[PDB]
Amino acid sequence: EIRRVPEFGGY
Amino acid sequence: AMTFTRYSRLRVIAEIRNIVSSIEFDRDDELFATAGVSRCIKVFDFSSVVNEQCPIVEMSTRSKLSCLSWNKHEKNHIASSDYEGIVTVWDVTTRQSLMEYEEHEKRAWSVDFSRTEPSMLVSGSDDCKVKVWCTRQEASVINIDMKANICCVKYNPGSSNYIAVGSADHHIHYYDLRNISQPLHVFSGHKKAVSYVKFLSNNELASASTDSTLRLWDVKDNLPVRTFRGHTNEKNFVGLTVNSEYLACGSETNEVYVYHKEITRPVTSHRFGAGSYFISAVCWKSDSPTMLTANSQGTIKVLVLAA
Repeated sequence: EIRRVPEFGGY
Repeated sequence: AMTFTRYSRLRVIAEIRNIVSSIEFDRDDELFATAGVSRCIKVFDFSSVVNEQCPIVEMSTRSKLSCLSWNKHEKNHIASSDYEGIVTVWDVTTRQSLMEYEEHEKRAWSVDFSRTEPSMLVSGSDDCKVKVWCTRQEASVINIDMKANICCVKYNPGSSNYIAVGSADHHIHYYDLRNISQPLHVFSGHKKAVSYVKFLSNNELASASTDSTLRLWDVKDNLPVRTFRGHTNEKNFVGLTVNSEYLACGSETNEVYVYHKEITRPVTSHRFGAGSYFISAVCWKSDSPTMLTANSQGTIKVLVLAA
């Protein structure tokens, strides 16, 4: 989990 | 230009038997360093590793490390980015932290020392900022406020005026640091966060994404070039390394993959060797067929492309 790539879905 | 016909496999030439988040060669490809969750930057002698397995330097850190970048002029200096957001420049001979840059407010995923202006380094963070630093100044020199988490920042190898920024917004933002009001170009094509960006040359940029692709881009004329497929990367930072001809990346199948830049499917792959492990870091030895690799168990292998 520590090397999970961030996901972004905002503005 | 086209050496791929020489190769069908990766041979293991050495193995050092947790996660290694980063593995990188020094300026002369003589030493390499590893770092990750264990809060310890370890420096190994490459020739010793191939001929023999104890590090020659171990530097304890305050936080897990995400990335290392060696200085391209000061042989003994190496930067790290950590999960507290701190960007540190270390001297591996004295073991001292020379600079501790603390402006990021969240984990910093990436740091990169410029090849051509070697006192300059750039970092990117979950705080959505890119920060450019100079080793002679305590405060950041440039700050770019972006809209999304920054996973990777890399200087162009020929000029410290250009950086590629891999963003969680799925795009690569290519900036001229002389005018940061708008990027020079934003490269769309990935369907998920862009986890790594690396240059093959002054004009050729590669990227990796959690859409299970690598992509090649032309930053002279701002064009998409090629998409590479075969590996599995839907979740994790699995590593990307490129040279003049080849791209290599990890996989969530615990396999290393190698692509020639002209061919969309792998030239070869290697299973690291029950468990769900992933390759976590890769680094070519410059333009040679030799590569460093590491995985989420902490195993390090030196691999070489071979007939």
